[PDB]
Amino acid sequence: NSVTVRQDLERQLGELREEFNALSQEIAMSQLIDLALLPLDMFSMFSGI
Amino acid sequence: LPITGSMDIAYALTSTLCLYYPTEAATEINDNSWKDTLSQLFLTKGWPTGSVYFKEYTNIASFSVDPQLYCDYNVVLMKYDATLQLDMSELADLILNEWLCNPMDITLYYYQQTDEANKWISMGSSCTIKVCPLNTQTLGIGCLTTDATTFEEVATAEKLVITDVVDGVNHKLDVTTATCTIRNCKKLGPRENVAVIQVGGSDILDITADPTTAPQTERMMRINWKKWWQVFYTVVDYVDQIIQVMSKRSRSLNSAAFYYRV
Amino acid sequence: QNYGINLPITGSMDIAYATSTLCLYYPTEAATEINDNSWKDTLSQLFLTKGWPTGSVYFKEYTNIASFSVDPQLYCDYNVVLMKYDATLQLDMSELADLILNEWLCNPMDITLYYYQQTDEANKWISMGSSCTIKVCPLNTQTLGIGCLTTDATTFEEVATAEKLVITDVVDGVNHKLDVTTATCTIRNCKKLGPRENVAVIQVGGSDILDITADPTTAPQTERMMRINWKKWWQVFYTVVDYVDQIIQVMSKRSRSLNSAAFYYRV
Amino acid sequence: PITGSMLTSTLCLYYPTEAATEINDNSWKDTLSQLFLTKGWPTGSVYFKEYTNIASFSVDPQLYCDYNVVLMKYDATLQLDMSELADLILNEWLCNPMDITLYYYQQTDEANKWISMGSSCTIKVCPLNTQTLGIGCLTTDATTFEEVATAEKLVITDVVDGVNHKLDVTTATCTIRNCKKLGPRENVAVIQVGGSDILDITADPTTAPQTERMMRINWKKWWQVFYTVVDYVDQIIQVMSKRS
Amino acid sequence: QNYGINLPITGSMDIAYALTSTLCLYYPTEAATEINDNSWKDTLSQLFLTKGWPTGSVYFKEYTNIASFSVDPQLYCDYNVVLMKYDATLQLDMSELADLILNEWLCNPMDITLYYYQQTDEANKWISMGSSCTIKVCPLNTQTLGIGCLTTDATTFEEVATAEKLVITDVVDGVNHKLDVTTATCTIRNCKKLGPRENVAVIQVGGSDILDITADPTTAPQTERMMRINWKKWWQVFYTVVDYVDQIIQVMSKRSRSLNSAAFYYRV
Ligand SMILES: [Ca+2]
Ligand SMILES: [Ca+2]
Ligand SMILES: [Ca+2]
Ligand SMILES: [Ca+2]
Ligand SMILES: [Ca+2]
Ligand SMILES: [Ca+2]
Ligand SMILES: [Ca+2]
Ligand SMILES: [Ca+2]
Ligand SMILES: [Ca+2]
Ligand SMILES: [Ca+2]
Ligand SMILES: [Ca+2]
Ligand SMILES: [Ca+2]
Repeated sequence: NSVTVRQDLERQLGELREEFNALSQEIAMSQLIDLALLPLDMFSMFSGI
Repeated sequence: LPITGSMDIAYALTSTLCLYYPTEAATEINDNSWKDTLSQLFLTKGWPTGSVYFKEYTNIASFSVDPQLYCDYNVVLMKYDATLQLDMSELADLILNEWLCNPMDITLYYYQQTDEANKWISMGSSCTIKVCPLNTQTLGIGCLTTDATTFEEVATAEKLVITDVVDGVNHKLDVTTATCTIRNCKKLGPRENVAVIQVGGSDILDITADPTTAPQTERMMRINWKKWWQVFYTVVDYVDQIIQVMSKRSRSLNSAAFYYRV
Repeated sequence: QNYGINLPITGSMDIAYATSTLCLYYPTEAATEINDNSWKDTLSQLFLTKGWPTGSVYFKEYTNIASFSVDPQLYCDYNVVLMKYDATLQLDMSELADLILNEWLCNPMDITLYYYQQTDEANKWISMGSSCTIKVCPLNTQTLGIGCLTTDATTFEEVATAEKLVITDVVDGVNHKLDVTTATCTIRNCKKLGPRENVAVIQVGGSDILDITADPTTAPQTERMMRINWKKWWQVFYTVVDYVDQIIQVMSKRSRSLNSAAFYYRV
Repeated sequence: PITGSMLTSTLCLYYPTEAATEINDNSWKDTLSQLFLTKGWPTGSVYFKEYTNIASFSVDPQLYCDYNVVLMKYDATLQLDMSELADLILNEWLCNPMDITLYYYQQTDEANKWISMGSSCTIKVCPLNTQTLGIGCLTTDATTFEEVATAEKLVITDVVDGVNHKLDVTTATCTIRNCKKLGPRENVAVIQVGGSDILDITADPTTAPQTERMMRINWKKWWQVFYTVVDYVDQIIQVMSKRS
Repeated sequence: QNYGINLPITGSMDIAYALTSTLCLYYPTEAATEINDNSWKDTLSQLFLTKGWPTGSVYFKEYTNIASFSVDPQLYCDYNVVLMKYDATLQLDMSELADLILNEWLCNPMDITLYYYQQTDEANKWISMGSSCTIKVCPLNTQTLGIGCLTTDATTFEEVATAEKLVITDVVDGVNHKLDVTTATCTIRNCKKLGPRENVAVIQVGGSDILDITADPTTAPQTERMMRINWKKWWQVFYTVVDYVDQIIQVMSKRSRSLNSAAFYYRV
């Protein structure tokens, strides 16, 4: 029982993309190759998100 | 396309100038043939008769309503008033820069600003803009989308406004459309056609909404003055330098308009 | 122990390498003009888009530059101070900007007993309080006043009157007797250490008038001193929110001090 | 052609009457002399000149000193006067007489200006075409001459180069000279007491240079101003060269 | 010279390497009242000079009560020794004061009328000081609805302090709270315990050793700077302090934060 709670504003997409690109530093080649070999599917992709 | 040059090779009358000035300048000069006198002096400097066009505006605010710069080179003598710093900065940002503008229909759609180069430019007799930010579910933040009295006011009976709101959030606008029109304008770059000469106080034009930058381009000049005759003699005598400061428009094409060309 | 400050760092010229808090100090004029109960909540929501999580942006309100200059406090990692230009308060703005933007190390100054002298160009006397009235009498090598009897304060040369914040600079290497009104004022002997990247100043209105150096031959305009033309406080706040990225990029939070005081006190 | 391999000076301080009136001390000159002595200036080397106003100071300012420091109190209504005075005392000028009653004058190049001083200088100019007839004015009738100054203690008039002019200066209380700006005068430095950093010492509109000899300080007490000057005298001197 | 970085420090285990400071002594008004001598500060200064402290280096600060002293205990001094009198009914007050003056706290502001607050770590507390603090908290579930309390009505909030001059609140970590501090008199800050403050030592003059400066109930560390003595005469207490100043200083150390090598590490 209260006035509708406005959902929080999410983020600016430009800066979101900037941070996402900046995350590329924390990537290990061998482990990334293993993750690429593992076939991500509708379950595996979204299970741990 | 690529333009290849050389860094060792030695490489060894058709333009119009427009002087925009306030009414009080002519009022003080008080000589019905002062424009003809200035034309002859420009001729002495090397400008054929009729190549210089004199335009009179009454005020900065009035001139700011859809400025119409129609020469190959334009020089705007803008007087200074300590209560009009933002108005002068807005006018300088409008004319010294090139804007790609599209129409905005506030009464139907919501709008947002894509990036730092995009703003809302409102012009008319009286612009009273109020804004209300919205969230993902189209509910106002700090305002009620239906009651415009709660909106946040960013202008008040302004002849010219260059409004900049937070990017990436929808807004609902309550700009008075009867006496004002608002457009979504993206700044492309510099308009080299026009130079501004502030005839007055300090150098205060901030033509960048970014708070960290207030660049002073070569086309933003300043002169102290006590006689408009002296101001105009200065402009005529140093016309060569002003033209060297300016450059011809590089804009490919835009809406057609009248021009004063040869 | 010393974080190895004495050791060197060798970096290469080729190898590719590729919750902070934000305080906003503003005058009461801004709140009055905004005239909204939840404008702080609105600005918090808008900052959330620029990436500052809720609970990280705080808004401090001060009645005037004069009042805010009375022992200003720096609370957040990034402190942005909006200063309203007033043509009659240029020196007050300069003094406040110097105090906040530059780090200071101050020692107590018991004036009823001791003569004091400025040592180098980095030393000043910073006095703060409700009303700081300072009269200085320089002394020659014999401890006699120069143009002022030591015993009588009416002959002392006034330097400040009923000022909230004073940064007094006198001739270095000469003793002074100060008849400072200690009832409502506290005066300390300070030294300027260096810039404080924690704090940035945004001046609304005006014509770029801020000298943050005692030296008259230098009026540096650092990257943290900014100016904007203004006619609506909503427009000013939207500008700050929309460009918080640039302001933070120009600032640096490593200067965050343990205490909120504008100066480091040493007894 | 010089080839290279890769305590004896006087200082003058020019202050307005307002400073002395505020200080309200009879021996402040002696106090500042002793302070300068501590700073390293032998007694008898620092002089203090007073001027009523910027307007009155602009009437033939004489700066006899190895180093000159002019404290100029800012006023928003007098920006042009401040700029004129600053240009006149910060640049070297080679001047020649002008006899408006006998000759028509023109300005050869960008360095040529007309500098006029006196109790009250009202200058009116009539440009003449190649045929020696007024443009927008009548040579016989001076009421049609265009007015470039009015009751000014100092004026630096610039007119279009290469056109003859007939002048109607009020020579009864003014004197006008044809001057050329040879360059900078490093002997003089100006400190602007308060203001907004507004000084255009170049007649060109595209240039408003801020040389090192032009300084500005925020102020609220003239004693603080003078103490600042004394304390940082070394920097002020280093900012300017030496000559008398 | 390389401030702000952490370069490894290398030293040898087989090499032999064959006054200027300032001391501040905080005591209650009861001590001065019992001593009943005007020149007692001068006498202690002379005795400290005998022990090796140049005159003018020993400051004597007087506080009326533990409760009053707890309100912003500013100790700016190379070495600080606080003689606090034990009271059986003030164990938590003594512990709070000791924690505040013996640990380093990095504090951020708290505007409880705009934000809910959660403590993210075991080192994060809410420290509130002032004339009268009355903290009342309402934990909120993931819907921002109070748990056992009503977000709209404060009277249903759960009270964790009442007219406290100083209090260090510790709520369950990771859960949002709505606070109802009496900000009209008391200010609350979100503080994080950086570590020990070597500048300050506290001597409890009275009952047993009850101070614990750790919120964790499983540990009640008794560090070097927490000392305890029995007493019947304040003159005897001060004589003990003067005579064993060397031991006290050796137990203490210069404040790490104020060392000129802490620049860009939360001081100088
Ligand atoms: Ca509203
Ligand atoms: Ca406008
Ligand atoms: Ca924007
Ligand atoms: Ca005196
Ligand atoms: Ca002040
Ligand atoms: Ca000094
Ligand atoms: Ca003049
Ligand atoms: Ca005429
Ligand atoms: Ca000329
Ligand atoms: Ca307590
Ligand atoms: Ca309950
Ligand atoms: Ca906890």
